[PDB]
Amino acid sequence: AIPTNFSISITTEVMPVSMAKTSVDCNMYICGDSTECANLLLQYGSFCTQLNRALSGIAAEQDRNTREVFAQVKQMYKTPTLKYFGGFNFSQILPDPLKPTKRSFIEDLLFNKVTQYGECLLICAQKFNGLTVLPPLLTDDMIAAYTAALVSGTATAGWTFGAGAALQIPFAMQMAYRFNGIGVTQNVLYENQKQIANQFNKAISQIQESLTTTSTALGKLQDVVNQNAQALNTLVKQLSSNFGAISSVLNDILSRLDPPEAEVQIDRLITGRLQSLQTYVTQQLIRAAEIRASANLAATKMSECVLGQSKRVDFCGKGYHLMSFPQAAPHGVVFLHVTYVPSQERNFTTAPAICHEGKAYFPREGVFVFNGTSWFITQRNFFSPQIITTDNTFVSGNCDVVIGIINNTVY
Amino acid sequence: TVLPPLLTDDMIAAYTAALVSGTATAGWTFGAGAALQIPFAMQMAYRFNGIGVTQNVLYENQKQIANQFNKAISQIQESLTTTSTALGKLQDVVNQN
Amino acid sequence: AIPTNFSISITTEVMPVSMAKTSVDCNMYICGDSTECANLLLQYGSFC
Amino acid sequence: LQTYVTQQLIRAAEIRASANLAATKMSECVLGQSKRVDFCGKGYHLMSF
Amino acid sequence: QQFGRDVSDFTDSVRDPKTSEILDISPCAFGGVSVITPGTNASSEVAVLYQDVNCTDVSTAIHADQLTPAWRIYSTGNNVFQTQAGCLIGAEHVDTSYECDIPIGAGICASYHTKSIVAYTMSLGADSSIAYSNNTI
Ligand SMILES: *[C@@H]1O[C@H](CO)[C@@H](O[C@@H]2O[C@H](CO)[C@@H](O[C@@H]3O[C@H](CO)[C@@H](O)[C@H](O[C@H]4O[C@H](CO)[C@@H](O)[C@H](O)[C@@H]4O)[C@@H]3O)[C@H](O)[C@H]2NC(C)=O)[C@H](O)[C@H]1NC(C)=O
Ligand SMILES: *[C@@H]1O[C@H](CO)[C@@H](O[C@@H]2O[C@H](CO)[C@@H](O[C@@H]3O[C@H](CO)[C@@H](O)[C@H](O[C@H]4O[C@H](CO)[C@@H](O)[C@H](O)[C@@H]4O)[C@@H]3O)[C@H](O)[C@H]2NC(C)=O)[C@H](O)[C@H]1NC(C)=O
Ligand SMILES: *[C@@H]1O[C@H](CO)[C@@H](O[C@@H]2O[C@H](CO)[C@@H](O[C@@H]3O[C@H](CO)[C@@H](O)[C@H](O[C@H]4O[C@H](CO)[C@@H](O)[C@H](O)[C@@H]4O)[C@@H]3O)[C@H](O)[C@H]2NC(C)=O)[C@H](O)[C@H]1NC(C)=O
Ligand SMILES: *[C@@H]1O[C@H](CO)[C@@H](O[C@@H]2O[C@H](CO)[C@@H](O[C@@H]3O[C@H](CO)[C@@H](O)[C@H](O)[C@@H]3O)[C@H](O)[C@H]2NC(C)=O)[C@H](O)[C@H]1NC(C)=O
Ligand SMILES: *[C@@H]1O[C@H](CO)[C@@H](O[C@@H]2O[C@H](CO)[C@@H](O)[C@H](O)[C@H]2NC(C)=O)[C@H](O)[C@H]1NC(C)=O
Ligand SMILES: *[C@@H]1O[C@H](CO)[C@@H](O[C@@H]2O[C@H](CO)[C@@H](O)[C@H](O)[C@H]2NC(C)=O)[C@H](O)[C@H]1NC(C)=O
Ligand SMILES: *[C@@H]1O[C@H](CO)[C@@H](O[C@@H]2O[C@H](CO)[C@@H](O)[C@H](O)[C@H]2NC(C)=O)[C@H](O)[C@H]1NC(C)=O
Ligand SMILES: *[C@@H]1O[C@H](CO)[C@@H](O[C@@H]2O[C@H](CO)[C@@H](O)[C@H](O)[C@H]2NC(C)=O)[C@H](O)[C@H]1NC(C)=O
Ligand SMILES: *[C@@H]1O[C@H](CO)[C@@H](O[C@@H]2O[C@H](CO)[C@@H](O)[C@H](O)[C@H]2NC(C)=O)[C@H](O)[C@H]1NC(C)=O
Ligand SMILES: *[C@@H]1O[C@H](CO)[C@@H](O)[C@H](O)[C@H]1NC(C)=O
Ligand SMILES: *[C@@H]1O[C@H](CO)[C@@H](O)[C@H](O)[C@H]1NC(C)=O
Ligand SMILES: *[C@@H]1O[C@H](CO)[C@@H](O)[C@H](O)[C@H]1NC(C)=O
Repeated sequence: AIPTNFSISITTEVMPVSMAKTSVDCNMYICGDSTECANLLLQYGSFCTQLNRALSGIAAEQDRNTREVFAQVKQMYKTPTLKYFGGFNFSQILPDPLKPTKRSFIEDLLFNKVTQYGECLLICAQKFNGLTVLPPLLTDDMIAAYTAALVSGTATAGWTFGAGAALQIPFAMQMAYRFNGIGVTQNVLYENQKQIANQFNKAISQIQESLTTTSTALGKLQDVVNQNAQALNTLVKQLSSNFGAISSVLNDILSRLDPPEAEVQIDRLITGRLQSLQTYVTQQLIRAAEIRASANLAATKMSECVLGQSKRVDFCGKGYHLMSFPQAAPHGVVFLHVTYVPSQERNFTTAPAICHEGKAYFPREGVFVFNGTSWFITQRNFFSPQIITTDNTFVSGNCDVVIGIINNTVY
Repeated sequence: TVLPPLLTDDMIAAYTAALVSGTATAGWTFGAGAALQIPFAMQMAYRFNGIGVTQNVLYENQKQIANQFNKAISQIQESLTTTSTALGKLQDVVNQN
Repeated sequence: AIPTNFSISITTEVMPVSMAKTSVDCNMYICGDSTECANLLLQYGSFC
Repeated sequence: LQTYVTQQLIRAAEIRASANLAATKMSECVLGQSKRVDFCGKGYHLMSF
Repeated sequence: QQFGRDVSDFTDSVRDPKTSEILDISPCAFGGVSVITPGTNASSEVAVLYQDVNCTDVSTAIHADQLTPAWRIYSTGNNVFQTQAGCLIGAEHVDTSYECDIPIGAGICASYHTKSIVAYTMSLGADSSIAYSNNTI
């Protein structure tokens, strides 16, 4: 069975690259800045510093993850004036020049579907517990500049983008070069650029419908949010636990008890709350490494996919990968993969070799295919009945040594 | 309590048996696009060609190739029957739990 | 040096994809059916 | 109880590591043909089961 | 209603017991401190960085002498730069744009230029251009 026709469609791929980096002051968490707190707390020696170093090391990774993933392009390119190349319409993927948002329309659809603790917005505020969330090194605007200078680069320079300096080429030129890489002749490209453009522009509007009408494609981004929510909420909720004292309030234990026992119960209050943080440090230390595993996916799915050609199956989506376009998102990367999908199959009949002039005639590539009227060489990706010559076949040995041949002629 | 998994033992090998039954007839297009019918030596001649030996070598030698891995399949059945330490990494998953 | 003959062979590998999934009744593990345990369990909060 | 849950979250991160490498070899080396050296058996890969 | 609590369980607002004014109760202030340095082999001045705090309440309590820690030899130097991460004290905000040397937060990034410690806005990369036509390789 060999397919005839084909239909390019585009598959979305979603993965997280960073998590919300935090920090904790211990004194404003452990007690609430009381003197009776700080008295007993210094007989443990240094324990806040070990918690300061771990939450810093988590906080360094989140920038380092997003830096490696995005900043692989060292030449920021001006987004081209024409955004309509060869009949293909990149206008919803490049940043649109009208609005001062410097985002695509599609990236705007990505923020609107996934969008306590002290944080400053430059309106600053601060909470009683010592919890705080710090802002990253790389703002949201700079990421969208890297995405824009990456889509603009391969809308112009093609596969040459990552070989060094990005080298200018026509768009339909390199689109044919990616058709060689999937084992399809580029006649299919050049002779069909109208309806390939009709399909390519159709699919991007179809994904646009999807991200507006339905949801849950970016649940892998919300999941990063929901684990920051629960770990910070559960850390709060163990303030009101007593750990065996008369109260969760340090001042009630202070007031109504003698220093023979008020010392003892707030000493329980301390080590009860040191282990609540030491819990919180560890579970933040684990899933930092689960994000760092998903970070080096997105680092390799941007080099080996967007800057080159994918050869591995279902890597960069189902079907024959052609090219792929990154988009940003809050704490994540949303990919768009341009895929080649064959269709319209026909039942034909094969022969491994043909017997002619008493000799053994092998196909040089592909197979000899007999449709019921004539023999010809064509490939399995696509039907194209190339007439058997002396050139597209080759000779080794004589007839009737390999098994199951067809007696035939070679021009 | 140890909970029972969602995919039982029967449905696991039902995927695997359907998977090998696919690629005995469908070829490398079984993963790329749809499963497409192809005779089996045609798949082998292709996969010879993809590793840098032209398909001269299959067609001239369709029985030496048939004899060799039909031997080598049964040697695994000898080595799985008799000896050990070839499935240790599956048992150490069971031990560490 | 150029090889002239060849030999095909099957080699095996094995990978775990799963492990045993468990669950723990926190109530019955710590207390073990004493209600006076369970009264002092509640002041430790929703740790279970 | 808290210690046991921590030493399960590590090992479930070990399984999640290698189950991604099992879903990759099954995608590439079974449903396709690999060209990656000393990956999916040794020698020149033909197909796999 | 006596007084108010937040979405969490701390008290954040109170009705005044004599005149019924609805005050807000905020924390007093705190935060972390970074020290930014080019190294002992280059300099011995540094710019400290008071994280996540309004620069109004920073600069006052240093003049009004209410920080713990307290420094023996230390001056504001009239260089306090309000940024997203905090209140940078000691580095001159240049309005230039270089590659990032030492990270701070939200595109602000310290460095050591001709010499003193300078802070600025991070550059992403060189703005190149690729001319485009349909017939040229
Ligand atoms: C490339 O693809 C893009 C896809 O975004 C496409 O550009 C878009 O085209 C639509 C219509 O073709 C534009 O929508 C218009 O926007 C203007 C902005 O002011 C509106 O005023 C218009 O609304 C009026 O007309 C509608 C017609 O029915 C009415 O329904 C409506 O109520 C108003 O009367 C109109 O909708 C859209 O702005 C552009 N987007 C961009 C970024 O240009 C473009 O056509 C494609 N190009 C090619 C060459 O194929
Ligand atoms: C650090 O703390 C200082 C105070 O110590 C704080 O300064 C204050 O900020 C607020 C805003 O957060 C200012 O309020 C507004 O400022 C503008 C700018 O002049 C005024 O025009 C405003 O007056 C109009 O706007 C109001 C609401 O929009 C109307 O209700 C009103 O009737 C007016 O029409 C308004 O005053 C405030 O002025 C300053 N005060 C001082 C002394 O600076 C600063 O914002 C804090 N910084 C950080 C980073 O948190
Ligand atoms: C490349 O390697 C392959 C395998 O290593 C090799 O194929 C082998 O060829 C030889 C000769 O054609 C085969 O050996 C014969 O096998 C038959 C079948 O069992 C036996 O009957 C033969 O026995 C005769 O010879 C013996 C030794 O002299 C006598 O003791 C006996 O009584 C018989 O007279 C003989 O063993 C061998 O089986 C194959 N191997 C396979 C797997 O088929 C091939 O020849 C090599 N290439 C080159 C160019 O040599
Ligand atoms: C190969 O596949 C493509 C698409 O998969 C085929 O193109 C489509 O062909 C159909 C007819 O089979 C066209 O439908 C017609 O459309 C016009 C205008 O919309 C309408 O007036 C007709 O009534 C009918 O609906 C369709 O437009 C066309 N698509 C495009 C983008 O051109 C193509 O025909 C296939 N090749 C062969 C040889 O059949
Ligand atoms: C089988 O393929 C051959 C070509 O390989 C087809 O033969 C051609 O038929 C068209 C129209 O019928 C003619 O214009 C050409 O001159 C023929 N060329 C040759 C070389 O024969 C044949 O039609 C195909 N059969 C079927 C059923 O599609
Ligand atoms: C407590 O006493 C003060 C003054 O003694 C009260 O303040 C007066 O409040 C009324 C309305 O509540 C105003 O009309 C008067 O103008 C206020 N007095 C002055 C001198 O300005 C206050 O209301 C009293 N508290 C309560 C709860 O009633
Ligand atoms: C501090 O930096 C200075 C450079 O200004 C270093 O001094 C020079 O070091 C190089 C090799 O490291 C030698 O070739 C020169 O002869 C050195 N010059 C002098 C005057 O010593 C110095 O070693 C550095 N010190 C540290 C501790 O980093
Ligand atoms: C080759 O084409 C490139 C297309 O950009 C030309 O590059 C620019 O040319 C302008 C003036 O012609 C210069 O100001 C720019 O600095 C060039 N940019 C780059 C990246 O080179 C280039 O001039 C052409 N070269 C020749 C020999 O025709
Ligand atoms: C490709 O772009 C070139 C511009 O460099 C177009 O070539 C010009 O076409 C106009 C009319 O279409 C002529 O008057 C000019 O003399 C052409 N100049 C050159 C340098 O070729 C060309 O039309 C574009 N290709 C297509 C298919 O429109
Ligand atoms: C044609 O191919 C389809 C799909 O493989 C198959 O179902 C059908 O039976 C085939 N027809 C013939 C005549 O072989
Ligand atoms: C194909 O199989 C049929 C039986 O199904 C057999 O008669 C025929 O000889 C076979 N042909 C080849 C080339 O193996
Ligand atoms: C092909 O036909 C010729 C007669 O024209 C015959 O001599 C030859 O043996 C045939 N070959 C095969 C493989 O049947």
